[PDB]
Amino acid sequence: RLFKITALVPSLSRTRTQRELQNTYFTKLVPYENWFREQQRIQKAGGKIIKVELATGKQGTNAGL
Amino acid sequence: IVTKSIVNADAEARYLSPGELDRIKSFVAGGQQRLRIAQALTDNRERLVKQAGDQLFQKRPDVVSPGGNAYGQEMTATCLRDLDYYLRLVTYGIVAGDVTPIEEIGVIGVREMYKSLGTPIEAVGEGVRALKNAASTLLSAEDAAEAGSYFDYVVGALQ
Amino acid sequence: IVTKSIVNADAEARYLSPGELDRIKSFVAGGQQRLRIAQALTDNRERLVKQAGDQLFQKRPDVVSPGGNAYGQEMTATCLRDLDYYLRLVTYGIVAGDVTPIEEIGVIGVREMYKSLGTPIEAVGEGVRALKNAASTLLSAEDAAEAGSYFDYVVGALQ
Amino acid sequence: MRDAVTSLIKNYDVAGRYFDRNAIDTLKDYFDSGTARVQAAAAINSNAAALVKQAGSKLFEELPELIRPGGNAYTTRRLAACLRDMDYYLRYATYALVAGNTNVLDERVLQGLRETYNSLGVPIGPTVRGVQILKDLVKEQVAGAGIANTTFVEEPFDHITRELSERDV
Amino acid sequence: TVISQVILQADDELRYPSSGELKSISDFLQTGVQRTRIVATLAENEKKIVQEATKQLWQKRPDFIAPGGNAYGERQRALCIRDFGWYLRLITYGVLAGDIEPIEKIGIIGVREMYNSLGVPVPGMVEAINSLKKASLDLLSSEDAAAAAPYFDYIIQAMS
Amino acid sequence: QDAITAVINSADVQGKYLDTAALEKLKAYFSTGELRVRAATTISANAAAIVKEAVAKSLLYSDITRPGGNMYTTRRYAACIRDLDYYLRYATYAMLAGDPSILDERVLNGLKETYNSLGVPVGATVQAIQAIKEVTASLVGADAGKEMGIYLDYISSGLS
Amino acid sequence: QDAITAVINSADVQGKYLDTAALEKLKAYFSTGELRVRAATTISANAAAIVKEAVAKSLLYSDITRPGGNMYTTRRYAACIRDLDYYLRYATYAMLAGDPSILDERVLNGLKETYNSLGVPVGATVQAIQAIKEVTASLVGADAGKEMGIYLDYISSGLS
Amino acid sequence: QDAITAVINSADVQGKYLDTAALEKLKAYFSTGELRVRAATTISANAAAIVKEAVAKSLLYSDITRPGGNMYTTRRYAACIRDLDYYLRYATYAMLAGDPSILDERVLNGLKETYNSLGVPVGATVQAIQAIKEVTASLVGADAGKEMGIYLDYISSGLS
Amino acid sequence: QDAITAVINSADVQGKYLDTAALEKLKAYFSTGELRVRAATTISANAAAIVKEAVAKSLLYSDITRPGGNMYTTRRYAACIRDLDYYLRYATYAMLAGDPSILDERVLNGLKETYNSLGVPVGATVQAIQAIKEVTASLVGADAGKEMGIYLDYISSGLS
Amino acid sequence: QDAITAVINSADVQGKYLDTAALEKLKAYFSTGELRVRAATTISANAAAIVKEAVAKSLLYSDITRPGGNMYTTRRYAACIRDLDYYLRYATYAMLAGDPSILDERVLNGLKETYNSLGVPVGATVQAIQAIKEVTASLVGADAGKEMGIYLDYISSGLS
Amino acid sequence: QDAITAVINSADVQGKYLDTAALEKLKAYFSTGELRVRAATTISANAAAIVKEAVAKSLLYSDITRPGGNMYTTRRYAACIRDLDYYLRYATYAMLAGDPSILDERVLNGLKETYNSLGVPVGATVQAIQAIKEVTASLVGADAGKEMGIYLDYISSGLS
Ligand SMILES: *[C@H](C)[C@H]1/C(=C/c2[nH]c(/C=C3N=C(/C=C4\NC(=O)C(CC)=C4C)C(C)=C\3CCC(=O)O)c(CCC(=O)O)c2C)NC(=O)[C@@H]1C
Ligand SMILES: *[C@H](C)[C@H]1/C(=C/c2[nH]c(/C=C3N=C(/C=C4\NC(=O)C(CC)=C4C)C(C)=C\3CCC(=O)O)c(CCC(=O)O)c2C)NC(=O)[C@@H]1C
Ligand SMILES: CCC1=C(C)/C(=C/C2=NC(=C\c3[nH]c(/C=C4\NC(=O)[C@H](C)[C@H]4CC)c(C)c3CCC(=O)O)/C(CCC(=O)O)=C2C)NC1=O
Ligand SMILES: CCC1=C(C)/C(=C/C2=NC(=C\c3[nH]c(/C=C4\NC(=O)[C@H](C)[C@H]4CC)c(C)c3CCC(=O)O)/C(CCC(=O)O)=C2C)NC1=O
Ligand SMILES: CCC1=C(C)/C(=C/C2=NC(=C\c3[nH]c(/C=C4\NC(=O)[C@H](C)[C@H]4CC)c(C)c3CCC(=O)O)/C(CCC(=O)O)=C2C)NC1=O
Ligand SMILES: CCC1=C(C)/C(=C/C2=NC(=C\c3[nH]c(/C=C4\NC(=O)[C@H](C)[C@H]4CC)c(C)c3CCC(=O)O)/C(CCC(=O)O)=C2C)NC1=O
Ligand SMILES: CCC1=C(C)/C(=C/C2=NC(=C\c3[nH]c(/C=C4\NC(=O)[C@H](C)[C@H]4CC)c(C)c3CCC(=O)O)/C(CCC(=O)O)=C2C)NC1=O
Ligand SMILES: CCC1=C(C)/C(=C/C2=NC(=C\c3[nH]c(/C=C4\NC(=O)[C@H](C)[C@H]4CC)c(C)c3CCC(=O)O)/C(CCC(=O)O)=C2C)NC1=O
Repeated sequence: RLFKITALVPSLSRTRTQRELQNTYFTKLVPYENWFREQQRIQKAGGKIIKVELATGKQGTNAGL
Repeated sequence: IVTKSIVNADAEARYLSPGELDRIKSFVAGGQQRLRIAQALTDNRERLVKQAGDQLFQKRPDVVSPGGNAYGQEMTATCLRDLDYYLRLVTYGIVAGDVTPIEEIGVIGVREMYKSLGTPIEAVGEGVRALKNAASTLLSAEDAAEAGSYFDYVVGALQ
Repeated sequence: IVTKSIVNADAEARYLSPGELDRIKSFVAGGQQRLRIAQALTDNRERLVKQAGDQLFQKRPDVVSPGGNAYGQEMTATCLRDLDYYLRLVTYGIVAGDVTPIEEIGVIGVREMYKSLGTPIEAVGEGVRALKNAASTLLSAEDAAEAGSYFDYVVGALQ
Repeated sequence: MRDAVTSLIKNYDVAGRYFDRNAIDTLKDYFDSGTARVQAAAAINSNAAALVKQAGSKLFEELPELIRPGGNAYTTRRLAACLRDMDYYLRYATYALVAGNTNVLDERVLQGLRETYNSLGVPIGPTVRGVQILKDLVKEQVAGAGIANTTFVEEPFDHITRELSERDV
Repeated sequence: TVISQVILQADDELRYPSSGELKSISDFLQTGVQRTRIVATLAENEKKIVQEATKQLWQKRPDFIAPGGNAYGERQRALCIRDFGWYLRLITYGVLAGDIEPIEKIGIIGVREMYNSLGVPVPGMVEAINSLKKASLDLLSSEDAAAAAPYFDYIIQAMS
Repeated sequence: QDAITAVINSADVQGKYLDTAALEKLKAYFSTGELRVRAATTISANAAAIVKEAVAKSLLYSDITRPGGNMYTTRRYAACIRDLDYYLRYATYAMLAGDPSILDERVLNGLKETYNSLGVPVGATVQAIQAIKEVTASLVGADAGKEMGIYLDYISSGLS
Repeated sequence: QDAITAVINSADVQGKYLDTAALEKLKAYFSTGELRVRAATTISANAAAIVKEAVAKSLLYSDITRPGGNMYTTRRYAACIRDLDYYLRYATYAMLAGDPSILDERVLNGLKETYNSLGVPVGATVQAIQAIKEVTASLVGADAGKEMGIYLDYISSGLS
Repeated sequence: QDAITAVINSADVQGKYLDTAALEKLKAYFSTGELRVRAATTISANAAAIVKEAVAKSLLYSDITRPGGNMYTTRRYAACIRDLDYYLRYATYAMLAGDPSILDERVLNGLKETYNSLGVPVGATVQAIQAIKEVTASLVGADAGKEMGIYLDYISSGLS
Repeated sequence: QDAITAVINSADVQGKYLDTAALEKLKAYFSTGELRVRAATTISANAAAIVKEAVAKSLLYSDITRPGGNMYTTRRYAACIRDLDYYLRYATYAMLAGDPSILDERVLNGLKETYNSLGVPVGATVQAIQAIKEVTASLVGADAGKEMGIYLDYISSGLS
Repeated sequence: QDAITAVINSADVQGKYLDTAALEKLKAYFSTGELRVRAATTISANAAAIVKEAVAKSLLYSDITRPGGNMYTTRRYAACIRDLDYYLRYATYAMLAGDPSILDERVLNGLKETYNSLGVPVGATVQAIQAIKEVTASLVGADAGKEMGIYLDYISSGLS
Repeated sequence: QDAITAVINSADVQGKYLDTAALEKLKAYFSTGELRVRAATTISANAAAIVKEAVAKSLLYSDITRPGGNMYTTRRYAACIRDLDYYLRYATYAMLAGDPSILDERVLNGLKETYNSLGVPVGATVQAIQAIKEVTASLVGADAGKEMGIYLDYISSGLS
């Protein structure tokens, strides 16, 4: 059970740390019980969540994931 | 048990090692005894729920007491329905040969569910112990051992 | 509350922002009322433990019942000693102004302790509620509000 | 890290007893000292960045070898590090001023100080020397804006000294 | 402000807000009406404050008026006028607000990288806001002045 | 964001000083903060009892907890309790801030995407949030229950 | 998923006990597991020989390995061998599970997206999987080659 | 390591083939594996009851749980339960492996360093492991309780 | 990629040896590398002066640095300087490589997505890159300013 | 070390002469030395009575002097009296020096190691030192009992 | 150990007789022993002058001999001279043995433990050993100064 998420997290603190200023827009797969804290961490930075999509998993199935 | 070996060899980049193929062949051999044990627990369900409610309400009378959760006919019917659910999941685990399709439906989030329902989990563990005792009386020795296996897993899981 | 602002501004590389200095000055101003509330809860402890045991054993008689944990004089003495401990931690939190030195000693690992002692946590929460009611009867309105603050934190923590 | 109110709570918690009269006496002491402590910390916070510069100036007035060949504040690359250490000592001294203890200086400053300073070849004598240029200046600034008794301003710099101290008696 | 602090904390650690923090909330709510009256006073006469501030600047440092300086030229001369008013607008917003961080976010985060490749020097900004501080606490009542001084000297140290 | 921070932002993007309407808004917030803090305290008291009463009102003994329903598996029941605790906690944060922006930023951002991905029924969630709102409006009183129900209905309306 | 796990799931979502048709399905699986295990063993014997014979049958000496083709570069030849080894290995897993869901979950999920992104020819891949199927049906026998060809044709049909 | 892996290693470092004494060792292990597995199952049944009974036997109502003792704070009580659960779980692993090397590799490596760093009393830990050993030897029987007590006494002897 | 690596790749995917047209391309690159290196050196000299002059030409004293504009907040001014330094640095890399593929791979990949997500104005960015191009074409000369303006106009055209 | 020697050391490691703050510290010590000497005399009067009253307050008629306790054997009772006499005597030395360094150097150095090696209960020792502190604060007065209780609580805090 | 004893040991642990490579090693040692003995004699001549010149080169007139430094107290200056005399003497022993094992066995065993326990600065010790090495390489010549500097750099590298 994996999700395909596109998201965008600006740190808002690169100007006082002088970091690499790398890209903040990604399309990644995340597993089932992991997307929970990923959701939460992306919302911690005020990040926009563009689109959540099912990669792996049939919904409504109970045994066998 | 085939999904266990498949995801086990799937995390690695290797194939299924032939010792795992030996354990799959042995489980395939024992599947007929597994099916007979599951059918014997299947057809005699209401006896097992009756004797489990018997031994539980003899053991812990607080669910019977009005401060407890299983007070009244509706709540005691929900209680025996929970015991029916756990017997059903035990038959699933008996067929599957490994405790994954029973833990996925009955174990993995049970503590917070029973905590936010008010019921104690130790009484549920005693109920599954009573189910194990009644199925041990119902089956033969090599069948009661192999049933008390998965019943033992549920009793350890609810605690 | 000074350690809270200090580690709060210490995770940052900045100094203590002067709004935090304002809250420290206001806590410094209210410290005299805090000390009077703590001394009033201090000298009247055995009344509060008596009325808390009163209201708890009237509310939940299963600790009195022999299946429960607090059965017999020794176990009920340990029960009232636990309530004495929680009243002591509430006075610590009343002086400190913020719930850190009471959560560090009474909250942070209490669920697994009471689980491996056999006692239910809801009865302990009802005991701290009875302590809050007795201290609300003991104090004035603006004192009972500020005591029921930290008592309310303990009641929310034990659940 | 323990406050002046939480250190009493630890001392009374290890014995398992309640508050008595003596702890209430020291809490009354801390609670009438707090209004003066906040004002002293605001006065030191206000002019802190210039305090660091004058502390550097008098520190180089004292020992010439600090800004010479065989010293540690030679280039600006090695000068900015000494000045930010002045910044650090002043910052945690203000932290210990509002806390009222020396446990912040113990737990966050002094605990690994010998290891870094012996590791980087950094001296210790000129460091405590600079700490006390800082506290003379800070005493002047606290005495400027009001506050008459300045011994609580006086103590945390000296505690930093006594633990950075290479004790020979 | 304080509600930002308590809410970001209590969310960051997955609990409800503690009660000492709620007591800090309501003593901030009582302190707010004096905050409203002092920010109304500073919104009354900002003209005098920026006029004093520019005047004390051009008494303090003569190199901005000398050619080759930053106040030389009519455009940037007219600009520094409103720049002073921007900083005291941020001071009014801050002296109302319980914390300096929503004002730190607006005008304090990247000061060095901004003014550094802009032309103006950061050793002049501390004299600018020193003149603004002198011109604000002459125009207020005494303990209000003592309450609004730390926001000024916060911006002063955040420059240099 | 706050109500304070929203007022400061709305005054800031115009370059406007704090006029009397903004001071009215801040003084109304400083008036209502009393019952805001008291309501947040008593909601933080018994959040588990509120969630238990809400599922006993709306979701229990339906087909949803029967097999075939979305709350049949016990991990799904635990996830249901987690989601309802989230709705109540973030509604408490939005009630104490006095501004629903944290609901838009932290809860309602990508939530319909998730609930249509997992096959979570939306109408049963809306009825569960409604039962939450009725239980906490009974528990806290009508006067703070109005402001609690505003943000809970905000979550319910954005979810639909 | 398994065939066992699929039967248990189909009995579970109805709340149904294990009726006689499900027991027939499980007993048919327990009958066929013998040749399933023997076929998986001899396919795990010589997978490299199967992939070598398949590329020698279908892909070699074409324009695909000539310059301009997609298998001209030697890293692309190694990637081709990797993809064919993946198809054979996951077809072995789906043959031993007796359920093609792992092909849908682990192989056929985002594969047409990748092969149209990289410009990989799809028809040559389908013919290579066909040559894989012919070689392993010759190697294992007809009786297990049918079940191997079912999942290899499942990969080929989902790829197209 | 195993007992099997230890026998294979001892035969390997000599370059020796499997002689009859090593086959005797492996056949003795294959004889004892029955009660090894049954003992591991019933110890995995009620590990929490074993730890509860052990602290009720040895550590409770002493000065250790009184203030001044090392188990006074509730996080320290939880850490005590964690350490006893670790001792029981790794003793179960060493019982099923039939070789105490995993105790030496995973538990007894830097444990006296930690317990003398934190000020943890060692003798009370030894008596708690002794009470664990008595409870599980009563619970599992004498015949597997001997092998359980061997590895628990190994932990106790290495701790001292 | 390079111009050398692009020529080698275009000769490789045909299986072609290095014919005379590819040798002409490589010898033209080896002729132009002199002024390429000298231009890269003097652009690496004073990149901060180029960015300062470009914002003073295009972005300063507009509504963009006024409140309401996207460069009002000082962290947003620092982010603007950061983005312009990125454009100049990657244009220097593409000028010295003689191939704009690194602009397509490292800058222009997901940049319109980011600038439409944040609400960054695109036309002001294009005019700022234009002012960058005019300043560096004045600073380096016309002969290398043509090749610098080619890649800066490549960034400007891909951005639009 | 002394308070005098600590002041001299803190002035020495800086190379500093004796400034006025150090002279204030030494003059405060020379003021307090009167009651320091009088307190040390009356504590040296009846140390055996203090230890007797402390064990009669805290340790006697408990389970500690019963069989099974750590003070059951009469050599262990004599060792208990010896340890309490040590705590009182070294607290007298630290009171007269005005500096707790001799407690750190001579008592608290390896004491938790010894008390965890022998199985000595730590909490009962802390309560015995507390009873010592109460008895000597009653015996000497409050004004010197504060300074006696500071070093006795130092021993109690370092022991825990 | 020696170089002779190391050669004999390396031939012994194989059970090997003295082959020609070991005889080459022993004959090279018997060739170099002339200058080894002459170097050891002239280093034993004036060891105090070498230590005096080394502290005058490296450690004197620094902050280390000033108050606050580790060589301020005169017993610490005497301990410094003792440690440098130890380094020179054991380097002489390792030079005459031709094997650095006595440095590993007698000097470098627990020396970093001691120097981090006492707070001895390690880098100043390394620079003092470096000044020792330069002085004795000047005094003895280059040809034996190489072998002296090898063991002194061995002490310096093991110390760091
Ligand atoms: C002024 C017209 C002339 C001048 C004067 C000057 N310099 C200082 C102080 C310092 N100078 C340094 C210098 C450097 N650090 C480096 O890394 C390098 C690179 C090689 C240099 C040149 C430092 C570290 C200081 C501070 C310590 C010190 O006093 O030396 C002063 C004193 C300023 C004061 O009182 O604070 C003065 C008057 N230097 C020039 O460039 C002009 C020729
Ligand atoms: C200045 C008064 C003295 C001096 C200072 C000096 N320090 C350094 C380097 C470092 N100093 C620290 C110090 C601290 N880190 C902490 O976390 C704390 C507590 C909050 C302190 C006090 C650290 C970590 C460094 C390493 C650099 C870094 O921060 O990563 C130097 C540089 C040494 C060098 O040569 O590079 C100097 C010069 N030197 C003096 O001469 C004064 C006596
Ligand atoms: C197959 C996986 C599965 C589990 C585990 C499960 C548990 C479950 N137990 C419930 C109630 C209940 N469960 C019990 C339980 C007990 N009686 C006692 O005293 C003992 C503690 C225990 C059983 C002997 C009681 C008394 C109720 C009714 C409680 C109430 O109405 O609040 C409910 C809510 C009512 C319902 O919809 O049935 C659920 C969902 N449901 C599931 O689908
Ligand atoms: C200050 C922090 C702190 C806490 C929280 C604490 C709890 C604590 N409660 C205990 C026992 C106990 N606690 C209770 C509790 C209760 N009676 C009930 O029925 C209710 C559920 C509840 C109180 C009203 C009981 C009955 C026992 C005895 C249980 C037993 O003997 O097994 C014990 C073991 C015996 C002891 O050493 O006192 C500890 C350590 N100790 C601490 O130092
Ligand atoms: C809200 C926080 C904030 C502020 C206040 C701010 C100011 C600001 N000052 C600017 C320029 C400037 N600012 C100054 C400032 C000064 N000259 C002096 O001598 C004095 C020391 C000082 C104050 C009067 C000068 C001279 C310029 C012109 C630089 C140039 O264009 O050459 C500019 C660029 C041109 C413009 O858009 O006007 C901005 C955006 N930006 C911000 O984000
Ligand atoms: C703070 C805002 C926020 C929310 C709400 C949130 C929800 C959320 N709910 C989830 C699942 C779930 N959510 C529900 C909830 C429901 N289904 C029903 O039938 C009811 C109508 C409703 C409960 C009232 C259930 C049953 C699942 C389980 C699906 C599964 O995990 O198999 C998941 C998938 C992974 C996981 O729980 O750990 C997320 C991320 N995440 C967030 O960050
Ligand atoms: C798998 C092998 C293994 C062990 C055993 C282990 C132990 C261990 N025990 C610890 C603490 C502790 N350990 C104890 C245990 C005891 N103190 C007593 O009084 C009793 C005699 C004894 C319990 C039977 C206590 C009370 C602490 C708390 C100290 C503290 O955290 O403040 C800590 C410090 C940090 C932490 O718990 O999370 C470690 C690492 N780690 C390991 O990896
Ligand atoms: C190497 C290629 C590359 C680019 C360009 C890049 C841009 C980039 N610009 C950003 C923000 C920004 N970008 C701008 C830039 C502008 N807005 C304007 O008004 C002007 C027209 C323009 C400046 C010329 C501003 C003002 C922000 C601030 C938005 C914010 O952080 O609140 C962000 C959000 C997070 C952050 O800065 O740290 C990214 C990722 N990342 C990359 O990897």
